[PDB]
Amino acid sequence: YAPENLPAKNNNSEAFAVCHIYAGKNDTFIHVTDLSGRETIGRVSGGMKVKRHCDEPSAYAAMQATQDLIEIITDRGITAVHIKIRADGGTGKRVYGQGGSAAIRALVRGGIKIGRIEDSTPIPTDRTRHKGGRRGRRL
Amino acid sequence: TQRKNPDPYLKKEWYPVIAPAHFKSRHIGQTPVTKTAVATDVINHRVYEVNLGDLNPLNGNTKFYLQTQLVSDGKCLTNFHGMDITRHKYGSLFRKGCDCIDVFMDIPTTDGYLLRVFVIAFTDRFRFQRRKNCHVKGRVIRMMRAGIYETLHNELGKVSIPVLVTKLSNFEVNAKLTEALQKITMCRDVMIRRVKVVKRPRNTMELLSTMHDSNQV
Amino acid sequence: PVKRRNNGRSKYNCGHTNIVRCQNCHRCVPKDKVIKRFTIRNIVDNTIADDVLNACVIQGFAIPKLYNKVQYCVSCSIHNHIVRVRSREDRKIRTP
RNA sequence: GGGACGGGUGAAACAGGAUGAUCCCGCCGAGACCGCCGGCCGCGCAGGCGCCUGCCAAGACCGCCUCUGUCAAUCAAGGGCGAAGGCCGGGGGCUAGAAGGCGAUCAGACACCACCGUAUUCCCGGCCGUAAACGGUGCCGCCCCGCGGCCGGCGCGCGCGU
Ligand SMILES: CC[C@H]1CN2CCc3cc(OC)c(OC)cc3[C@@H]2C[C@@H]1C[C@H]1NCCc2cc(OC)c(OC)cc21
Ligand SMILES: [Mg+2]
Ligand SMILES: [Mg+2]
Ligand SMILES: [Mg+2]
Ligand SMILES: [Mg+2]
Ligand SMILES: [Mg+2]
Ligand SMILES: [Zn+2]
Repeated sequence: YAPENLPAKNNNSEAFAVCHIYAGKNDTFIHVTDLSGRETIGRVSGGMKVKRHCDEPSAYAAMQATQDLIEIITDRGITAVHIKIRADGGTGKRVYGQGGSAAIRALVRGGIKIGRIEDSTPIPTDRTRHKGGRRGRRL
Repeated sequence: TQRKNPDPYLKKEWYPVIAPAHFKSRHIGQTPVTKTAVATDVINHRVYEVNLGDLNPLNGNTKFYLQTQLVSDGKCLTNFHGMDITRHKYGSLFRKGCDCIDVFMDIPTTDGYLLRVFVIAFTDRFRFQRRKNCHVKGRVIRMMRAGIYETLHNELGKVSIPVLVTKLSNFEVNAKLTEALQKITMCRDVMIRRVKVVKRPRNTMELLSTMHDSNQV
Repeated sequence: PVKRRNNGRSKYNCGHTNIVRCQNCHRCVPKDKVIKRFTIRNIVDNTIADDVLNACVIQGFAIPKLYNKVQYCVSCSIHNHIVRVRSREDRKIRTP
């Protein structure tokens, strides 16, 4: 890449981005965007690093995807990120999967500085009816 | 079916983003865009979330929203667009045995902006109260709602966007709210939940020029 | 015969109460009969908190928490050991 | 914007993807709903009742050396209200979802699990008049060991605390 194709270097601050984590029960997404969400620098998922469908939310695949993302973004000149940890939400579980902690650790030990952290799970003040009926999943 | 494509990031360049003068730190960061084939217009409108503490190195649970209105000298200028609190603080605010009050009102401005502001209050426990629950009767509740409305009207009935942003950066509105309410009963947490912009004028140049490079202004 | 004086619920001075949904099976349950627990926990678990703080840049940054309310039905609470089946004499104890 | 899977499960497989899907951001539209506070709190004849603002009538209780003077209790016949589902005639059409279809599992599975989905669920006017409509205990009235909690109103005492 040419110098223009990378963030400008200035000692006053460091190149800060934003990382979005989707810690679902079936898959995990690690996504990097600028301060706004209108662009994208690196997008990886745990379904690329495994062959078994049930292992897509497994933490090991999360770590592999995360370190690949680290390689790409460090190539593109990004060192510090903010964290937006999210679950499925929307009349759902509202609890994280098991890939989130793996992603956090993998970022931390990939030489990626950490900024602020917040929860971005979509939650309502109301509720449309969820599936399952009034007797639930009877199995 | 799959095809390879050239790396997008060989035709990209970054631009800086600047904030108004109310804050000590004004460099928000940098934004990439794709080469004109026009960068200026595409990056004309973008909203950046900023934590208040980073703007003013109390301040760690509030964040602002800032939208670009003009690109000049290859750097983007922004003004106020919204204020909100973090989710963990809101979750912490709630405790059983208490009463909750949430009020929202519409407030115009001299510049033509119209804003909706959300206010949240909770009750607390008297120092030597026998009971453990801290609920209150109805007349008290209506008194508190009336006081909230009256104080908000008085301290924000007439205002300008720069003044509003300075007030939000400080906490004088919250201080006035609590002192007005505390004379009624024991309130616990009183503050502004968030601020929204309902409608604004199409053209905002003199306001950006005022907000930016205000320095002494 | 009657097993419990409360009929298995907390319903006093009313006829009907609003309903909720179990979080694991999505069954519909009355609000006064569902089992509720409030939890507070860290977003990052306790083993990596020190690493998170060292990698953080802000000074005095406090770890944000999670505030959630979990609601379970009778069948799912038992299956997940939320409550235990107790003895005849011990059914009258009401402490946590 | 970006470039290869995504969804779903105990595990899978049907439906989605180079017509660029999933993912991030912003905007637009319509219709439902009223959360954490929320409770051995409360209101209502019962069935039942939770967004902001305003309007209309109503009600039990408490306090009173205010008025009347037995005007009361309970009840065949008769009258009114009455969850959900259902029906008639008009509206509207996002979620879920009888019927129906499809993929798994099974000896079989037209069932449990996955996915698509009609009536219905929402509003107005009108029928139906049933529920584990349960405190499985009819209404009015008198006496009755002791301890404790909560709700509303009133009064007393003091060192003035809800
Ligand atoms: C005889 C039908 C049951 C057997 N099958 C196929 C094999 C299988 C394997 C599983 O992992 C070991 C499994 O997860 C528990 C389920 C099955 C199914 C399940 C069939 C029975 C089904 N209904 C009754 C009991 C039961 C209990 C279950 O545990 C929660 C379950 O998993 C969702 C399914 C079932
Ligand atoms: Mg079972
Ligand atoms: Mg029995
Ligand atoms: Mg009932
Ligand atoms: Mg009906
Ligand atoms: Mg009976
Ligand atoms: Zn459940």
